[PDB]
Amino acid sequence: ARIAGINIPDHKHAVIALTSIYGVGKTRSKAILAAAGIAEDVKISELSEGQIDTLRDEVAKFVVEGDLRREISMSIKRLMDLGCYRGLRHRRGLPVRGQRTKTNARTRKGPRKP
Amino acid sequence: PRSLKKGPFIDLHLLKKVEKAVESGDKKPLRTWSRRSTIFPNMIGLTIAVHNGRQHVPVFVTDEMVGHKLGEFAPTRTYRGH
Amino acid sequence: MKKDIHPKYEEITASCSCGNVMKIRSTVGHDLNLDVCSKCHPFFTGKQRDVATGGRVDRFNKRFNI
Amino acid sequence: AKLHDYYKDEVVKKLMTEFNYNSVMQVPRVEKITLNMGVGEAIADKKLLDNAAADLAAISGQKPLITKARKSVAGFKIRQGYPIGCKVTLRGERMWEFFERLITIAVPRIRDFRGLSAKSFDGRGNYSMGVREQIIFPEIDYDKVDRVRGLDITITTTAKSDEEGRALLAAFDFPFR
Amino acid sequence: AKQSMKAREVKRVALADKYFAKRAELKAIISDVNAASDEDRWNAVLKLQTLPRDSSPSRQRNRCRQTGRPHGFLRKFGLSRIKVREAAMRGEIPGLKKASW
RNA sequence: AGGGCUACACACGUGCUACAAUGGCGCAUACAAAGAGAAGCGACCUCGCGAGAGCAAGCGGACCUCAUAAAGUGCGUCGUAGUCCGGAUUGGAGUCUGCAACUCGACUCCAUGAAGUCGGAAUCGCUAGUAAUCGUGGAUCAGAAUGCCACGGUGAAUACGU
Ligand SMILES: [Mg+2]
Ligand SMILES: [Mg+2]
Ligand SMILES: [Mg+2]
Ligand SMILES: [Mg+2]
Ligand SMILES: [Mg+2]
Ligand SMILES: [Mg+2]
Ligand SMILES: [Mg+2]
Ligand SMILES: [Mg+2]
Ligand SMILES: [Mg+2]
Ligand SMILES: [Mg+2]
Ligand SMILES: [Zn+2]
Repeated sequence: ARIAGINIPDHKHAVIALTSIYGVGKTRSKAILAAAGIAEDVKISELSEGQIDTLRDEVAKFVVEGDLRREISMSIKRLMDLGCYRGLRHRRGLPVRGQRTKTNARTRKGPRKP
Repeated sequence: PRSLKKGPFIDLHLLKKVEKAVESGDKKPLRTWSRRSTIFPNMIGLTIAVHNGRQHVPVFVTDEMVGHKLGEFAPTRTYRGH
Repeated sequence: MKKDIHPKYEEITASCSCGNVMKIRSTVGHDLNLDVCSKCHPFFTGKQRDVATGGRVDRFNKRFNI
Repeated sequence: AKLHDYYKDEVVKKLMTEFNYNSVMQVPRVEKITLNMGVGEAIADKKLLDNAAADLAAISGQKPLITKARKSVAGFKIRQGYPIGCKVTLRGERMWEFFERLITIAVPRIRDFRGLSAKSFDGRGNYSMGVREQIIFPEIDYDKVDRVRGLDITITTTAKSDEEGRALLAAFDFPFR
Repeated sequence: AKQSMKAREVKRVALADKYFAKRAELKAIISDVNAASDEDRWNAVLKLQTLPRDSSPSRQRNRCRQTGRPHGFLRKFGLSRIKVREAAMRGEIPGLKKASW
């Protein structure tokens, strides 16, 4: 219950707990538990330390919180040093992939100012 | 994005200009209108000026901007603020 | 030097992508694996006489159809 | 140590043959390297100074001297005695270690690096560079940096004039665009 | 339709059906994995792109054959909604009637 | 030729998606109708987690294809949580159309997992196969719908009265 540097909760099923890892959603969790051979109906409570350790090194076979943060933040910073369209949107705080900003841009602009 | 089975894209006129520029071009920027051409590693070191709609904004090509096209670096909608 | 006020300053190995590995007593916390260095930089030794292992190859050179 | 040995043998020999000196000490030595962070936003967030101090501590393994306001400047809204900066001086083995770290790691990692400015001497041979991104230093993790601040760096040299200082630095293979 | 747009569509039909059988074989050359990507595909891309843009069938707007109206077109009747309603209600279109089900 | 109609401190209209358990998720299995097809629908088989790709028969169509309907029913899990609800943002890697998908298409895979806890004044639809919901087809269409026009599956409540 100490994978990747977080304190992943017990009493939750196998997949439902590994979702908390920043970089492991439902599918990658199912892939980890598949490579580890553990059934998906069992909790994270009654798993022994060695099983937790092989889960740890399988998570380490994938990207983890700190590393993922590093590549995505360097991708955003590469956008902003290019001074490209995506850089201007990320800087200015506007939609990047081309959505409409006249209306329905709240999730990338914050709540309404005036 | 463009499929891999068709490869990248570059206009032929611009392509000819880019080899002429990287073989004997040291005089003036390259005034092009093809915003749709993906940057190649051949053009590295050029100061091509791509058409943003009314003029041509120069952009010095850097080796860390690879899978982007010339229209990502030309702004099309000027907006100071409200 | 003083005591119990400065950080940890152990001996660290730094390995770049071109095979240049440097022993340096530094303050990082763990091993380092960097990419560029003096030996593998364009300006330092030949602007068009260096190779890279980044945006010019991985993302692009694998996919080109020229 | 290693770069100090490289100095003691190769740089001293090449300077000896190039400058035709009568004394070994007549070649430029190096006094120190002062890493400076003129924070200047401490007036709003006092904590931003402690983060800069932690950042200098990260870059070089020394606690920083919290530098004080030299005099009161109403334009910048600073009084006498308000802590608006932090610095560290590295001289000796630590100077050489950090110096190697910089020249071999950080100077290539500069953003759009087109060489180093060849006019940064006071007029007697003391070099002074300003980096615009702290990220070039390897020590940085980038996972605990609120703001990507920059810093300057002064290589204090015992050179007599700008030519001798440039000669000493160029011997260490600086880009010098 | 300003008469100019009609003439444009005429020249587009002409260049499309004349430069046809060339754009199509270039597309076939691009689409097939078996042909070498290295040189044949890249040169086929270049030859395809240097072919005049008007010769593509993706520039057909399918205007009305009489009044050139770009919008409201129907492929079945070949006419704008207005001309469809007038000619269909007068009775020159066979088997057509006001439906009610 | 490029750009803009997609611009964004904002406000309004019309929709979609939710706030959850009458639900989400995996597995098993049912029941439609109406349409569209040849510079088109495109079996099968194989490859790829998937979008889709190669090969390619049949069909000018009560014959072939689109096309496996879904909600439902059974089995488990979640246990009232901002959560296994939500999928908005954002990064990376792609597929397809098209010369070309950056401004400015749609999907797919991985990760990121916000606001949102049933909504004030006010205001809209509906008297029955209707409202409410579930899914499918068309036109436009090179590609690009949550819109429009059609088709079926479950299927209410209430109408004292003016
Ligand atoms: Mg997760
Ligand atoms: Mg069209
Ligand atoms: Mg017309
Ligand atoms: Mg609009
Ligand atoms: Mg939904
Ligand atoms: Mg039919
Ligand atoms: Mg939340
Ligand atoms: Mg969420
Ligand atoms: Mg009625
Ligand atoms: Mg009743
Ligand atoms: Zn190297």
